[PDB]
Amino acid sequence: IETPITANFREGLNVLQYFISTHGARKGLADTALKTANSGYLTRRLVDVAQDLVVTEDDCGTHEGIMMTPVIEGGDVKEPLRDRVLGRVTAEDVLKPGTAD
Amino acid sequence: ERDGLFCARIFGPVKDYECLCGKYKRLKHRGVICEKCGVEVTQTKVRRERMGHIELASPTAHIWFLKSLSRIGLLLDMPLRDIERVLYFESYVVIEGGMTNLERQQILTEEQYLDALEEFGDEFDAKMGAEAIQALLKSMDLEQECEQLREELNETNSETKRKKLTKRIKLLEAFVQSGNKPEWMILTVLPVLPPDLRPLVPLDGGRFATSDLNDLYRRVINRNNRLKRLLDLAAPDIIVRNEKRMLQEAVDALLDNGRRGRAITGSNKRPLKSLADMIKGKQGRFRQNLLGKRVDYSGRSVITVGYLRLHQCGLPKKMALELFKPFIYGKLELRGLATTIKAAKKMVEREEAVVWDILDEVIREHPVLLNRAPTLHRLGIQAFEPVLIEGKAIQLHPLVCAAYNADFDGDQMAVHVPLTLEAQLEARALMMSTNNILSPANGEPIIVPS
Amino acid sequence: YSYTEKKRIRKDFGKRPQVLDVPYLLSIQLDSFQKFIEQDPEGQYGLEAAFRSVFPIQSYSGNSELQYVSYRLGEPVFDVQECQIRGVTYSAPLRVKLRLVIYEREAPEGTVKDIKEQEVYMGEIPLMTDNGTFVINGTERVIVSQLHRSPGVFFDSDKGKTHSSGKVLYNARIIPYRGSWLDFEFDPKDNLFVRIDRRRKLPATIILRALNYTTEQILDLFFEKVIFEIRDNKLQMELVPERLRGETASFDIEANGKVYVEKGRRITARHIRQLEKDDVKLIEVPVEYIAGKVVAKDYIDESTGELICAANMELSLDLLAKLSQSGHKRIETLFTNDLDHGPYISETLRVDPTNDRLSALVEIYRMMRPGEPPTREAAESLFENLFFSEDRYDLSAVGRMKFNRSLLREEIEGSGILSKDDIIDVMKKLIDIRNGKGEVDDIDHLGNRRIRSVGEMAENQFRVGLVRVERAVKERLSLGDLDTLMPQDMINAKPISAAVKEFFGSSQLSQFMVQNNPLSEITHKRRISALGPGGLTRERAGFEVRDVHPTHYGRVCPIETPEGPNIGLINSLSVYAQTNEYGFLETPYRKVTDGVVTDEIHYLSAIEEGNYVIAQANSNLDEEGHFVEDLVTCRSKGESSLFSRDQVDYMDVSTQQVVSVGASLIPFLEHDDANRALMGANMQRQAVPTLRADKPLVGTGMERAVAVDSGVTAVAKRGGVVQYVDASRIVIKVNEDEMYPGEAGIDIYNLTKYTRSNQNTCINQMPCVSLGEPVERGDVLADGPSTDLGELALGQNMRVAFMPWNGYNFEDSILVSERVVQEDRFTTIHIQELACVSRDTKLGPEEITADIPNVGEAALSKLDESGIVYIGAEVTGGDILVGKVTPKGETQLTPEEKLLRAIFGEKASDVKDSSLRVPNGVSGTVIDVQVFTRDGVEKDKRALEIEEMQLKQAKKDLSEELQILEAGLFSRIRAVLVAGGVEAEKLDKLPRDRWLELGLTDEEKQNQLEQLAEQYDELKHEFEKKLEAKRRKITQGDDLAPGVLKIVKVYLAVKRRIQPGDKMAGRHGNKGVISKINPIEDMPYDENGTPVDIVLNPLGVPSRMNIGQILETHLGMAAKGIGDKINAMLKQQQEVAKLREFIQRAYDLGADVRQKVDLSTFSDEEVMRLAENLRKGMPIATPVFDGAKEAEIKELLKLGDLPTSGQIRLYDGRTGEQFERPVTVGYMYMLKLNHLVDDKMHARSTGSYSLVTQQPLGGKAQFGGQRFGEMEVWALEAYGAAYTLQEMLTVKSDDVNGRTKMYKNIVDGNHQMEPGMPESFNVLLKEIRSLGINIELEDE
Amino acid sequence: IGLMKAVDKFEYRRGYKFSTYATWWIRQAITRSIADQARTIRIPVHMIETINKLNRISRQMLQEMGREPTPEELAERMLMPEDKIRKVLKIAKEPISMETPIGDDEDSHLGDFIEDTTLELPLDSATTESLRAATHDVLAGLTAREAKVLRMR
Repeated sequence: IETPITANFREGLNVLQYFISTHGARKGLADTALKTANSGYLTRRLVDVAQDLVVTEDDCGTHEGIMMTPVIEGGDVKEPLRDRVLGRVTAEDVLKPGTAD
Repeated sequence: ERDGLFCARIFGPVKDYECLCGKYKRLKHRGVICEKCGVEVTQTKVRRERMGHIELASPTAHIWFLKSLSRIGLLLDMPLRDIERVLYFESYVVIEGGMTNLERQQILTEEQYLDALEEFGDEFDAKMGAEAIQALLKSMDLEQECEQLREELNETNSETKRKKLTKRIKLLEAFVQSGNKPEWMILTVLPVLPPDLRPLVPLDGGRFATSDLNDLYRRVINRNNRLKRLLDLAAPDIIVRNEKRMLQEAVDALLDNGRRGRAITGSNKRPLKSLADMIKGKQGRFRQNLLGKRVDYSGRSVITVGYLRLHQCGLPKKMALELFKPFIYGKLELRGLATTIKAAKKMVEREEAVVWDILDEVIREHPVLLNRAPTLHRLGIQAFEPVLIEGKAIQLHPLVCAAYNADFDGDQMAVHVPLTLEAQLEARALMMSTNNILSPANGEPIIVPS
Repeated sequence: YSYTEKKRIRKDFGKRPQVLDVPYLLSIQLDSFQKFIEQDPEGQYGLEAAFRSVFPIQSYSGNSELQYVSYRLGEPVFDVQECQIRGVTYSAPLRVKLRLVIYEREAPEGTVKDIKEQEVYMGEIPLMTDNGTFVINGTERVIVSQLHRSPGVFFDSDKGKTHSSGKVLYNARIIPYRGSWLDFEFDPKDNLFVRIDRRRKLPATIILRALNYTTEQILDLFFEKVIFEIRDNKLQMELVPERLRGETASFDIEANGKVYVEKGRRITARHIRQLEKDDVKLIEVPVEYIAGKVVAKDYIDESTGELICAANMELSLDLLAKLSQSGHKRIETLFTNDLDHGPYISETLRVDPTNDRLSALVEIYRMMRPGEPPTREAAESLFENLFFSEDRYDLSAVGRMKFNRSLLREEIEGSGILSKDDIIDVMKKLIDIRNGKGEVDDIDHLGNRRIRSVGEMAENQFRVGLVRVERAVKERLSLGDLDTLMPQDMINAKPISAAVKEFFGSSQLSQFMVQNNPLSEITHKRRISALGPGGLTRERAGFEVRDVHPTHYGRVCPIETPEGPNIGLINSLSVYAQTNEYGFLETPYRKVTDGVVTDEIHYLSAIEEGNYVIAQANSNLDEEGHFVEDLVTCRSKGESSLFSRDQVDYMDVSTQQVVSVGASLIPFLEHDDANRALMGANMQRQAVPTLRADKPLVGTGMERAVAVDSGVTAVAKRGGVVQYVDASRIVIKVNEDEMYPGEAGIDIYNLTKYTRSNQNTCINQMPCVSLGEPVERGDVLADGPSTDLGELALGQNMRVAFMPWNGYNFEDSILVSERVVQEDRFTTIHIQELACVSRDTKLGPEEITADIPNVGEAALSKLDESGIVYIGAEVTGGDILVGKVTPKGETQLTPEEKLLRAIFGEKASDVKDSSLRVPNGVSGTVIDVQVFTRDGVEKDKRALEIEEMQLKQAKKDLSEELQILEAGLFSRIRAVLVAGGVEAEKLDKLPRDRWLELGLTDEEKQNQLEQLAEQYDELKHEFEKKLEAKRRKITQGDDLAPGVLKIVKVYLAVKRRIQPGDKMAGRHGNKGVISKINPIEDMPYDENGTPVDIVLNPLGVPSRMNIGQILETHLGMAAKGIGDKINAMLKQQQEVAKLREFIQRAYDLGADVRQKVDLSTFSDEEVMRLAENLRKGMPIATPVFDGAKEAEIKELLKLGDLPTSGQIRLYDGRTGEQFERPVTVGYMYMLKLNHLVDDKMHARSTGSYSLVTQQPLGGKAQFGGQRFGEMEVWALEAYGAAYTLQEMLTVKSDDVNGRTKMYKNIVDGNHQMEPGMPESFNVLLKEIRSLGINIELEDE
Repeated sequence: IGLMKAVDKFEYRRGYKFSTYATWWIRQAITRSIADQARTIRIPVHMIETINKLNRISRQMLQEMGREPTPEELAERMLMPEDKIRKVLKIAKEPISMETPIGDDEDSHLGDFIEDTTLELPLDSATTESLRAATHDVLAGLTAREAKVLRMR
């Protein structure tokens, strides 16, 4: 609506202003009263395909794995390599910009 | 009654170590069968184990391998609709064509079948009913299909039918090692649930109530015996078809009420819950009785804020004696204050000053689990060393409310005491609140002041 | 002002005047049920409409029939009191009389053969309660009003349903009041298909062929005529100028002498203007122009009579020549358009596989009843019954009027049967929407929804019962006797009553009425539901039915709804909302006439609201002149804008008409967010009345109305003077201006003492009047459970601070004082009841006795020798209120107990203890013992004493009633002997008996004495007649369930203080729980010494967007400051006149407040009694949206000798230092919610176990354990603690042989795990095996 | 089934029509089925007929009186002792279900509120075990000859 609620709570609201504002209140709470069921169903589905995912060995000794990179695509840097590799094990002998290091 | 739905001969005694009349009782005779009635004497637990059977006159088709997708149509390579037409005693099937005019597994109408009768008669084999399907399963051979379909499949690699031939090949192969003759598809004898699991229990007000499974069993038996009576009476085939349809519909509803036809209801016009419904859906046993269970030695109360340390929880002193009641009984005899357990319970009921003296050592060094519904992530349950509070509510450490997503606005918490030595050990070693500082999702701390 | 208003005047801050008083809030129930009750011989409503809609009903042969003549509702067999006491539904018998018209078929018109007439009883309907609820099985219940889609025609559209096309498929909808439905849907292929009762789709042509419609007349109505002519050489056609709109000229059009539009060129509007100018109509047309059109007529050649071309055929070039050679220059064609006139009907005929009526009806029969072979007459009968049988179809007058007005018809009346033209018009209107000429309506708009009240539901159920009666009457007439079959012998009343009670109590909309507060009752009665039979379900609930339609303004409060899964489904109507005769919500309005706002009230429904422009209540009146702004903020057509003074036509009545009654009770609502107000409105219904009713300081002005309209208080019917008041009885002498010339005109008011509610709460009335004082009409006499002087007092008010306190108010937690517990502000009373069923068991009848084995005599010291606890005895959980011994069976003695019996000799007799004990954790007082015995079985001594006391009370009350009645009646009986001569020397000296034989005179006084003797005999036989029935009622046996002997009912009055954990709620959605009870000396205090007693967390103020509570707190401090000055000067008594000046200076602070109250109109006592009620703080009123601005609070604080800021400096209760910042301290109305802490605390070590699953039961009342769902199982397995998870499923719930060992070894101090197979898996294996599905466990 | 029985029972020489003689047999079969069958707990036909007569008597009673049937007032029409009607009314217990939605939603059926009233509390077993140990030790406290015969008896 192009007519905004010019008043605030300290000054009080208008009857029409309150009737306009109640739509945002109902819509905000309706999804919470409804979309949590979707979240529960999604979590239930997720735990099913996550049944037998237990660690069995320490190091299977597999070969090279996945690439890693920052998220500079689109806009600025959001998740740098400083945060996306904390808790990872390398695949190949990664060397510094100084070669053979 | 004898040879009824709760016949003690078939299923067992109604009371522990007691026969129907009283010829043998009091463990004087261990496991004899009373000749006057025919009831074996044993515990009543046998009534949960023993099962009976229903002997049908006309073989009937199972509904799971018929309506669900087909498992009886794919095996026979027959249209589903034609299977229903044959089932309802409407369309004949050629089991064997002695002449070249007919062909195996042919749909036939009654008028078109009269021509076959006036032409050939005994030379061909074509009849009506589910037993015709049973005979078709008996006559067919799957090894010939294995050696035939696979060879011709390689000839024409049509992708639209490639998966169909692949499915047939997989089905016949699976039948190869299963040792499972498909002749068991058509049910001739039907097992009955143990009576203790379809219970008819008297109520306090002289009333009764029983599971709807009992009604379905009565319904199938009522028409099964009628079908038996329609054979010696030489019933016209038009009415025998109707009786066989009645039996097929009844057994179908017994297996699944609202699957093949209209959902058969009771006197409350609500559909009767078949035993397939007992295991299906959220109301099924797999979810409501196997994964989610009611638990013992547990309680619930409102939550309130605590000064407490991070490993401490505020227990109401009144719930602790109820939860740890067996622990109080066990440590009370060790203290020697009660010669017998009866005196232990009596003095617990009196709530003497002694029980609190014992309680202050039973609780300590014994963590107790806390729970907040719903448990979203792992930190929804945490161990806490109890602290007895002379109050009514549970006091919680403020710093763990954010992890619990709990606000002191009337939220309720679920308390759970671990019993075995390992559980009391697992809670302290791994489930303790002091251990959980970082979230499993990310190494960010979770004990942040809010 | 009324007399009670003189006791307490609530200062208001309403600025704009209030024109229309709020109506009787429970009108929607009483008014609806009035039509159900009363009889209207000319008006069709209630039972009369239901009976006349079915009767007369005739026999199949037609030789006999039933006539409905008249009906009558019998007197209720029991009053509302004994109905609750006995647990029996409060109802009245239904008495109706009928007539029998009997024909004999030998005569042609022999109507006079036999007439049978009598009053037949059938069904009993529950009768109406004075407060608007019902009594079902002795339980207090109400039926909520349902909101459903009104019957009529509706049109819808699809947005994105057809992904392939992206088109919008419009569809019609016929919703009758009862019967089959009708749907008309389009297709992506622009085809019209018919779906009856959600079945498959059928072409729209097939339904027309059922109505005797040939193709020619089918297409005549749906299209136009395009005549084609041949002038013996060339083709000619009649051209309409406004048909070739924006199209392309296939051929070069021309005129008489001019060419207008070239080939392959767009036809401009300028050429249309030219065509109108020259008015040339006959234009030569080529053959190719016609090739592509559809013929509208079958054509033959009369020489041989054989068909040349059939109808609905697209002609070709030779076909035109075929008619030119056959002699046919009269050729007509369809009018087809791509923009304005789509050929949807003609295209539908291409898909229709039927050719005439017979095939169409056969297809329809196959459609409704597949498999059954169709016959000639069955299809016709079925189709007629679908939409043309009065018994199996109806639209109702509301459905008919909506149906007509949706088609822009002028008719309001009509028929409940669809006709051909109705369906034709529906098709035409749908087609117009599809083409573009027209639009679609909306569903959730309130003009398409109807409010259905309880009377209509009951009438519909009664109609169902009558239909049930039909299936019995239609068989007795064709089979039963003709001359001796008297009508009572063939009418069965059982099904009608069974169906009626089935809807009353066993339905979805008839539930227990929430009886916590008068507000709770009044808001439950004024509730609207979208569920029930014919309604929606929460699983089938989308968003349009949950969101606030703009039409809800003034009708339904947007924030008076629950917050669960039915957030948008349960609604409550506004304060001023009313209901139309059709069942639509309309709100009052004041009309603006030429800029002058007259005060006459008009009512507009939802549909009429959008037509006019309506201004809100914000326009300042210039004393019946104009407004103050040339541009006035108004709302029109569902949207708001600014308009001139001369545009507005109607005005809102008041600023309170948007919110409901519950929401209107929250002061400073405009300063609170809708999120918090939404929950606060519901929660204020959760309050529990306390011991003392504390008037709320910051009110809203609606309390004095809701308290009276609640119906729980003792209101005075007629004005009078208090004459005799007791603790339970109030007697008021009515003045002589209201006496009727027949009676002594003295009323009684028997109050109800502590009584159990439907939530086990207190229901008590305490009088507020004193002896010998006047009372007005409609004034209150005794306050309700939670009322104060006729004002709603939901909770208490007290000092409130806003600051953290050592983390004891960390997350919405609430800290209180020991003072509030000591003063018992929030102490409440809860009344429970218990029942001791005594049945006759086959092993022996049960009995109630004090001889119970294995129990100490000390525990039995609270019972009489009949084994029933005395009245007033204090009892604690575990004690035995009543004894009950059941006959023990024969026990199989184990080898050990036989040894004990051999040694010590105690043999267990044929007795087993099943006595009733107090539930644990309950410590109350037994205040009533109700014992009910069956007829035939001897009653115990306690029954014999209870009945004696009941008889003596039922005699004493009646005697007191008569003597008080005769206390004013003697003013006639004794006085008629004094007229015409005073004989005080001999009249009053002799007794009243010796007043009839006075000095003898002429015949006049003998004629007076014969009337006197008649009056004395009337007195003689007017009293004992009712006493005999009561005497044979208390001693009478009771109707109980089969198998029982006697039932004993006891009542425990539990008194509950506040414990840490109780829910404390304010009126601004700011809830919490009590954390710590704080000693008085530890709480913060000010330099005046007064310590604040409740400290609230201030962090919950800004983030929760609830700032109205801060204003409420400041206004509360202002009011309490006024009170602290008032009592200060009262204790000193400077002068009554000085008090009369100070309070007068107090009541004039608002700029333009409505009330101008003058204290010079009062007396010294009239101001003393006023100031006495204001001694504790003066109450202040605040309208919902006309609240006082901050300037008023500042002025009041200046008047209160308090800081203008509103916050004060405090000292700590521990170290006694000033805090670095001033703390906002004031008064806020606190409430106690129903969620008591002890009702939630539960613990089960080892108790009840399930039957089929052997797991622990569920529910605290069942002493069951908590449920450990798979959600926490996932958390356990995520931790990795497998032993805990294993014990959760094996030794806790489902191991018969495992949990016993788990108990025994821990009793022996051994925490050894011995698990086993869960019992919930053997059941699964057995069930799967019962499915004929083999399943084993592959062992090693 | 009843119709088949009337086929041979019917004779054309009886000078009657078929439906008259067939209706009796068909109605008899239907009544026999609805009595012997059509109920979880079978009631013999005699008491079923008594229930039918009692229902008709109550209907004809409320035809004129309109109140409930007093068992004392029921004696006039039944011509039998008043214990019989009470005994008959005890038989009106029709089983409901284990799956009646006793609550409000499809989350609380009646099967969650029926106690297994055939099990003994673990406290009972614990006391029995302690009692057994006491008996064993006190038997050990006696001489063998009396302990042996005491266990024998």
